[PDB]
Amino acid sequence: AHSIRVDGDIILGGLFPVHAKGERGVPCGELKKEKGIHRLEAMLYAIDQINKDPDLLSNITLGVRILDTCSRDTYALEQSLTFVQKISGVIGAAASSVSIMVANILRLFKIPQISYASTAPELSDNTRYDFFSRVVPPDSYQAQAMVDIVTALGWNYVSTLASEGNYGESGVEAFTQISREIGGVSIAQSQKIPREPRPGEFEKIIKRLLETPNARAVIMFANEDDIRRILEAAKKLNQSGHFLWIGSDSWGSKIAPVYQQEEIAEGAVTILPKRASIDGFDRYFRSRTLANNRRNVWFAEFWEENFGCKLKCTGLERIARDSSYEQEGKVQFVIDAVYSMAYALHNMHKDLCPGYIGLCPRMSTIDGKELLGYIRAVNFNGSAGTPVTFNENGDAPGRYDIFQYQITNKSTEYKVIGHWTNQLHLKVEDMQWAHRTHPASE
Amino acid sequence: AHSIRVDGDIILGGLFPVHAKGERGVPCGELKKEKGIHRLEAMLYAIDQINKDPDLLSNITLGVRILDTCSRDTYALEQSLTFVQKISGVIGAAASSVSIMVANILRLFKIPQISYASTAPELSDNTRYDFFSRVVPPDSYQAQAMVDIVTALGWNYVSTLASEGNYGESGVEAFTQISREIGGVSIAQSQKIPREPRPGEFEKIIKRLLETPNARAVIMFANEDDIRRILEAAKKLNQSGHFLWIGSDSWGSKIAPVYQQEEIAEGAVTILPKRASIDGFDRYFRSRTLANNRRNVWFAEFWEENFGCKLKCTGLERIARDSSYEQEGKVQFVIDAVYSMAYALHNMHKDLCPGYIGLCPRMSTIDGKELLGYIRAVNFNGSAGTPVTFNENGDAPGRYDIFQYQITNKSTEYKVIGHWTNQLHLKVEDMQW
Ligand SMILES: *[C@@H]1O[C@H](CO)[C@@H](O)[C@H](O)[C@H]1NC(C)=O
Ligand SMILES: *[C@@H]1O[C@H](CO)[C@@H](O)[C@H](O)[C@H]1NC(C)=O
Ligand SMILES: N[C@@H](CCP(=O)(O)O)C(=O)O
Ligand SMILES: N[C@@H](CCP(=O)(O)O)C(=O)O
Repeated sequence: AHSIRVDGDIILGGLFPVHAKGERGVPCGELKKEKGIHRLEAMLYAIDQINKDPDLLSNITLGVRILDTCSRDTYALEQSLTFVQKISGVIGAAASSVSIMVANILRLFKIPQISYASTAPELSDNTRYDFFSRVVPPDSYQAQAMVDIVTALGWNYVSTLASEGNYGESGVEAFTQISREIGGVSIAQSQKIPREPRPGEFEKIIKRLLETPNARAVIMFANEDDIRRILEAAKKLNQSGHFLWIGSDSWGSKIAPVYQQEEIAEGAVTILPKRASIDGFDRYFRSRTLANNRRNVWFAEFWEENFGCKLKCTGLERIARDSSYEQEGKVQFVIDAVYSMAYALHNMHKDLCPGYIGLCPRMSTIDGKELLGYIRAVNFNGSAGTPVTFNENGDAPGRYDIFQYQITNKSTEYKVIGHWTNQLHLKVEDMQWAHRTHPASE
Repeated sequence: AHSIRVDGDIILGGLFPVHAKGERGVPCGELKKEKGIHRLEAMLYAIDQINKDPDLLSNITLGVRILDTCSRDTYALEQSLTFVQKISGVIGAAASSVSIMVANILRLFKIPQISYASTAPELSDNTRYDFFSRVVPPDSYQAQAMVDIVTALGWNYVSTLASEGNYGESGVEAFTQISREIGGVSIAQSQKIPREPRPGEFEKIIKRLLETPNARAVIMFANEDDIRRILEAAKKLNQSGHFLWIGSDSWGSKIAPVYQQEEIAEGAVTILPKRASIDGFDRYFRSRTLANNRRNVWFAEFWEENFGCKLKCTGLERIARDSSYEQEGKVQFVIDAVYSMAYALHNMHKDLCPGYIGLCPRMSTIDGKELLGYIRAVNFNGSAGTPVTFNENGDAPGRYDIFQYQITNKSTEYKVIGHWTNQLHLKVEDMQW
């Protein structure tokens, strides 16, 4: 079976992009190490810590039903059909278009949903997505953050690039609407990366962006696989230093789009929601091996991809020791999403079963509308010490960290250059730039 | 029951916007006479004709299951779940955003879909919507036709108006893409009508269009209810001779957006896919009464809306005789969608059942992938006499009729001023201002 299934008292659903979308038609392709495995194992980590915890859900064990989405909303729709036939809540998904398609069918069967990565403004709708919630802020605030950064840098002439789907198109739309409403920020052109990219499509996009030579700055709402190929095409056409990249949360502080393409990505300003690196997950993930992690059905494929061998592999390899490892940026949000579900179940248990230590007969079948009420009313400190809470729409506060990709001597890092919390707090003095030429006649 | 269920050998699904979307938290609202009932009854008419026909599907009766979409895609998704868990094929829907959501769930259970009104270019994609087909052409040709009409009339400065959803936004996007490449057409502003509009919204939209008074021409990709309220606000602010209206297929030759607002809609150039009025349906629909049409569950509500009475109503009222009636513009496409399904089942019957006059043991279960091939390869003269065919993508050819709303003395009509078949053919001599 191509699924992770662990039995418990209350079973929680899981949607993760373990594999990236295949090239042209093919549903599933290459494995996602950071975006897939790191986040998937973070849910398993959280559940293990909750079941261990004597205070949170005493004498109660959470179940597991993790399914692969293959970076496709169409593929995730038929996978989400297995949730409805027992599943009490769903953690996920990653991409907004994927979360939207699943939320359309979960609301009819009244199953609460908490996402860890989906940021599309449409998901804030309390009528169309009444059972949807998220521990990440909507793109309404991220677009405003990117407007402020562009204003501070004085780049009044910008181009926009987006991946086909809700996140890319409506994220850029949010940036465009703010530009038209207030300020002197003007948009040169809006390009869209197709969902099924043709051979040589990425080379054509770069050439299309060169049709406005004055527009050096590019606002980018694209997935990590698209960013890598955009930067690859920019290197292929010798456009080093020309484009000034502005990346959203899908870019973040990720190693995937910049791997082996460090020089072309220099000086790129990136956005990511307020998060911290969790030491607890790092200790757990490093201890995971081929021998002890049979629970993860995709871990064998991960082993082959992480160390670069065929199952050639000794089995005595260790993560972070034999290969490069850094915790994925949204690992915190996966853990905080599971805890938000757990605390809500704990709070519902206190009202329905006031005496019994464990699952009582009154809490035999979990009501979807009732559980959702406890999710929205929950208030606790997360896995990083940061408070986790939901508003009237079921969204997280608009809090962001701003990074810049910098190269010094030989080392590369995403240096924290500022943060956006209701208003901008950018340090221009700490920003570094690469050396440049395209003449204009307009 | 809130649906029409007629049992047969092969059951066909139907999705029709009987009611419009509600105002507040309400899902279903006002009953649409033309867009809803006329088209719904056209499917029932088509099925009645096929069952009567001794040549097409001999000794085989087609069943039907028609559901209400209530103009909402989220409501239509709930209804479309009753088709799955037997349905061999689904006919519908009208709106593109509705058809898209339905096509997402039908492909998983391999149920072929033929639409009569949905024109969004996204639906042409063979990877995303592999089981979707349509007897109407995509908006990519309709947007090009609009650019040609705008260029020929000498309207270099234009404004765009779109209803929230796949049809409005992608229809305007396609227009903008062609206008961005060409030099003869330039866009002043792009307005978007909200899906859930607040009070006083339509008057604000008109005021925003008046911010650029040189842009008199307005290209509209809006639904029946949205066009009406746009024209209502324009009449309210006395903007009669100022605006020049360009209407898409959702405007067409319909009377619903222009009812009691004839003066404001004068000289409006509208487009519609090539169609003809069918005499066979008109004879059928005029004979439909409260007494004989118990089949249609919404017909009692339609009767109150059509004649303006309460069940006040005598029952002796007659359609066309007592109330103003004209066949809806897309009635042909509904009928041709059913015949496309019928001929495909007829051609599959010939290959699977050698010489049987009826269902053979091999025709026990209808394979969706196999039926899809017979739908795409179908070739027949339709209900209007015009040929019905599908291409590699599953689309009809980009053939359109161009109309203009003209007023003479007291009479009002949508006069044919030209047609678009890959190239523009506009008759300037038949236009009035
Ligand atoms: C936990 O639950 C089990 C089974 O219901 C029961 O036997 C046990 O006594 C419980 N333990 C505690 C500490 O309440
Ligand atoms: C129609 O089908 C029925 C039942 O299978 C059969 O009895 C009858 O002979 C058929 N009619 C003709 C004209 O073949
Ligand atoms: N907000 C993004 C997901 C961020 P990721 O690429 O998973 O790191 C989306 O909704 O598509
Ligand atoms: N082409 C339109 C439908 C036209 P109608 O308003 O049903 O007459 C759409 O795709 O939404």
